[PDB]
Amino acid sequence: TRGRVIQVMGPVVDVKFENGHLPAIYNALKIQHKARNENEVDIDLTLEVALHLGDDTVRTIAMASTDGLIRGMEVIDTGAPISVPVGEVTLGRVFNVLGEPIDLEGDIPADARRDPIHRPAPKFEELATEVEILETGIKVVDLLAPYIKGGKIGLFGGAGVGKTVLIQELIHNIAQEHGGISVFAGVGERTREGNDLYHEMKDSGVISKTAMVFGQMNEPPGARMRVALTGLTMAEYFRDEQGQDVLLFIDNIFRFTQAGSEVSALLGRMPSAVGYQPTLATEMGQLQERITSTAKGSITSIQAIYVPADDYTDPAPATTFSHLDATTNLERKLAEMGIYPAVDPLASTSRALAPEIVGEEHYQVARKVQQTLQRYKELQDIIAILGMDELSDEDKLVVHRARRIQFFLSQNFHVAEQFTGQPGSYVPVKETVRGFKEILEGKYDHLPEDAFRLVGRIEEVVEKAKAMGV
Amino acid sequence: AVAYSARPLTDEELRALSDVFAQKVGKQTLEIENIIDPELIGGVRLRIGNRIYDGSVSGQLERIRRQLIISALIKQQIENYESQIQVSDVGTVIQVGDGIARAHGLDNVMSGELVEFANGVMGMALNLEENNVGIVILGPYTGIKEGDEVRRTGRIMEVPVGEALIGRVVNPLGQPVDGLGPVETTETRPIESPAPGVMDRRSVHEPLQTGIKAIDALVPIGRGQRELIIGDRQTGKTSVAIDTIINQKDQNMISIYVAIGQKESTVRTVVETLRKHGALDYTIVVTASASQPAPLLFLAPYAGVAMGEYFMYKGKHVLVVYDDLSKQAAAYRELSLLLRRPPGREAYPGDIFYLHSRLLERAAKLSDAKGGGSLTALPFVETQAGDISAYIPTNVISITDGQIFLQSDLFFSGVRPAINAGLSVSRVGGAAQIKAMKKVAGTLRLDLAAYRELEAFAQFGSDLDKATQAKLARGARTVEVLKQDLHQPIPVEKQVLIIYALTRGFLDDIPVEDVRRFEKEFYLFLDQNGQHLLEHIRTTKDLPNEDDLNKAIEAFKKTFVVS
Amino acid sequence: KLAEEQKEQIVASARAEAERVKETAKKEIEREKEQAMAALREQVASLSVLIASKVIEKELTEQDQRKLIEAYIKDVQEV
Amino acid sequence: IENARKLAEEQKEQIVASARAEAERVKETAKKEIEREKEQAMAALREQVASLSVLIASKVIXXXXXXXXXXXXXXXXX
Ligand SMILES: [Mg+2]
Repeated sequence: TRGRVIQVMGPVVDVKFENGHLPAIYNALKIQHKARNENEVDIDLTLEVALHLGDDTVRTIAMASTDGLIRGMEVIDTGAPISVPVGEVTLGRVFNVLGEPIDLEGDIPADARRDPIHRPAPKFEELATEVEILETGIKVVDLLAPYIKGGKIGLFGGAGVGKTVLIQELIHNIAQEHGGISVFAGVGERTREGNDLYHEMKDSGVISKTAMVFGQMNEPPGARMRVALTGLTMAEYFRDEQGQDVLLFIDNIFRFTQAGSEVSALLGRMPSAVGYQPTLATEMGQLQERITSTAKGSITSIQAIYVPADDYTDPAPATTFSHLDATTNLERKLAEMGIYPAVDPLASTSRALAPEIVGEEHYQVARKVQQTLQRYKELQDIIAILGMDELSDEDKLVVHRARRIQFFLSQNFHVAEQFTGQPGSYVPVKETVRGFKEILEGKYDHLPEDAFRLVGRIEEVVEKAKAMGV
Repeated sequence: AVAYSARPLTDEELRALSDVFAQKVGKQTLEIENIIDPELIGGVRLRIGNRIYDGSVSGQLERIRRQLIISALIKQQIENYESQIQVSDVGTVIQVGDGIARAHGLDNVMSGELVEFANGVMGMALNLEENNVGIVILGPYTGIKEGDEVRRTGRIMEVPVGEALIGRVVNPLGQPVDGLGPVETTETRPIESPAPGVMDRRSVHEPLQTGIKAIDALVPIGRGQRELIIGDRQTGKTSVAIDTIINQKDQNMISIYVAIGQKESTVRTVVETLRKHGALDYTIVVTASASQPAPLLFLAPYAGVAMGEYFMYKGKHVLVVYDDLSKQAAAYRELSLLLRRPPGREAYPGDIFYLHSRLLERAAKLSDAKGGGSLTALPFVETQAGDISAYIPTNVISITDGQIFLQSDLFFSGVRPAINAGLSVSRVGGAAQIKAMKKVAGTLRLDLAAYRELEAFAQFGSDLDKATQAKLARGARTVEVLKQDLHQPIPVEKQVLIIYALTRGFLDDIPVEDVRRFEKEFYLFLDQNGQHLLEHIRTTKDLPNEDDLNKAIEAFKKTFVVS
Repeated sequence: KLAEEQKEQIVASARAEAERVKETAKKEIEREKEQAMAALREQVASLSVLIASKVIEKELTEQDQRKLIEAYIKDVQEV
Repeated sequence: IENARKLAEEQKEQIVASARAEAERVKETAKKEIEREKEQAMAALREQVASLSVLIASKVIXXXXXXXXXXXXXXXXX
């Protein structure tokens, strides 16, 4: 019926039950205690079962601080894993790991629908047999690093390159075109940046189509390693019930794995290489296999990854890099010169850039642009600098078209219209292929470079140069 | 002792059973306790130590309910009478967690046996202690709780084996995962079986044609060899494997593809790629994706090679591909650490070299007395930042018969495949080649070796006009010839003829930017007016007369218009 | 005539693929029929188990006790 | 040449789509007929299974009473 506390060693607790009444693994248990005198404090705690040790004892991990616990307290078995609310009631609100609102707009009614946090991955016979391309509406992404429905993308960048603007633009474009929602999960990051993102999303207006879950540095190891699953189960409902295409953003996947190690040794497990838990790839696989493209809808996830000390051979980045399909690199150099977004065109990679996926025309145009940019990068540095400038023919034209193509990858976003009068554009992929091909052929070689700046389709560029006096 | 009955038993019956079992076993005196649990229906099940005797309803009844799934015929012939007593050797779980379990009992269980849990999940006994058994669970473990019951099956680990597996997708236990219905086989083969002996073999002479010019010319592979493909991620090794698998359409081979620790979406797309090219008439796919329990990932390669050996020991030729041998090692390390076995370098167990050598030594070429079959193995190993000094990469390099190296620098620039001939070796050598390829490949090897030294100094011309820019031009022409595109493998006669044209100085006039189109149009030309050189190479295995070859290449060049 | 020959080959390959698809659809129908037969048999078996349990419960146990004791004794003798 | 290849590709795609549509219609009709036959066989084989269940109980251990009791139990279960 009810268990009692045996040991309290940090974030790990031991509970003893009656014979033949042990809870299953992954269940949730509750401690609710009121002080009986001045030598006691009130307790409201949730625990998750981890191991069966034998002799009617189980070892559990706490979801909050364990200060104030007493050997002999009474524990209640809930009967099921952690359950979070799902549906339209979670749109525009902020939750914690247990599925409780941390804003001040009220509580979800107890007569709602709640889904468990742990479930198996979709089976082989109900996956997508074809690779499909996701239409974002950006120009550099849709040309040099296309995204995939149900894929995983690694976003590389930090401060001063503006990745929150890219996040908001993706949310807005996907919601407007494909009618999808977004879920943001912050896993063990700074609280200041979470507040900043919440207020930016409130200002833009993309909050009403997003659900936010936060578990950050201040929280125990147990809460940091079970918060991505709450966002995942909030997102899966829309794919499996409304048949939508959803986006899932993860603030730091690395922290997830890190949190696991912080409890592994306390559970009584021998260490593996570099002091990591023996069950590392299994945990990462059980997480990342639940986001796929089934026959109804799809979940595509953008994940930000921090590499410790820029060491890419560390077990955690090495394990998580085998699940990624594309990478998107944001560079400060392009942000200084006024290219928005600051996506690096020569360092962004994708596995969808192949003639059998996008097409022959797309592939040829993209490869021509890439080699032109590489030629510019090689030539402009060792030559034309240090007083070795020269004006060879076919080198005037190469830099002419390269400069006219580098500035056409910039775009005007809808979320940036609050600081700038331009409404913003959504450019399909055929249009940008046509525009880049036309620029490559030299048809638009008789215009100044200022016309190719913060513009959508190629034709609009002409109108710009019409009003510039040229 | 303990008796479970629907209703409590009479004293006379209890005494009779006690006397009967005391006489049968040979014990001094038995104290029999009975229960009144109505879970059974007018029957009793008895437990002597860890032995269960079952003669109750929902016992033998289920024994005929589970069987026969004519119905009235069995109901009146064999289902009416109990199918004897259901005897089992049981145990009791005492610890559960992380995918393993420990139990009390199972006195006569073997090492490596298969046990069945109460709810229907399987497990494999791997640690026989003095008073408990360590069991690794081959499935979901959240339904297993302390106090459960385990039973022995009596069979060492084994997999289904037959010709019905061709064109199907299965998991390491031999169960379909493509949803096309059951697989109808009639044989089994133990997963752990010995390798053919020293005197049961024969030297490797026949070639394995892949269709990739760089491999077929510089790193040849023979039937019965074990070649390693090593490189970082984002280098395209699965494409090499898939092209090799596709090329075997009319070469009388059976292919097996094992995917360990990959994504299910990528496995699905790979199977769909295989189906489109009609490569599912001779291929078997075994899959253990990243969300599966660690024992399945550790057991998949052995299942693949066990299915291959059945064809091997009947005179056929097989080719087995292992998607990653590092994921299997990591899974085995996890299992070993969870079972409290002493660790080693990078926490790997002591027998981690044994685990891979015992598997890779089952690929052989059999002698004429044993049939003449063969089995070729192509394991994959993935490195981080191009570091081949690591424990597993050095372990697998020292077992195989040579390695193929793929670089990440060449992949990004656009060189497909990104093979490096400066670090790739094949110890079988030219014995796995045809006479024409032997006569043609040496000059190509020497030319590439010469060009690789001076490739980095092309920025500074004005070098020795005699033999520096000539070697640069020859090397660039060589590098352009070795490029290729996804799918579309090339026949060996065409490869021989184009490499002959390159090495004899027939390509200097053609500029570097037109070499690919030149070779494509040459292939088109040979299909019409070169219909006898190809047949001569196919039938004789030696390249045709030099004067005829020169005249044919001279005739083609007059038509090819150079831009 | 090379283009026309390739066109004819592609058309014949497409027709062969269509025939294979129709055969696979027939095989899917056969698999569904086998699954339906199995499901019907399993439902019949479950209903039979329930009916037999009810009938056995309704049946008297005076002779059933002696018969069960004799059968258990015979089982002990056998093993 | 290129035009001939494009026409061949269009014809092949159209033929494959037509065969797929025919297969889909056949599969839908087969599924409907299979559902009807499954319902009819469920009823008939349920009566037969009640009779055979009385028979199996007798074998493990008049006919009209047993059949009526089995039918009543089946109705209660359903
Ligand atoms: Mg690869």
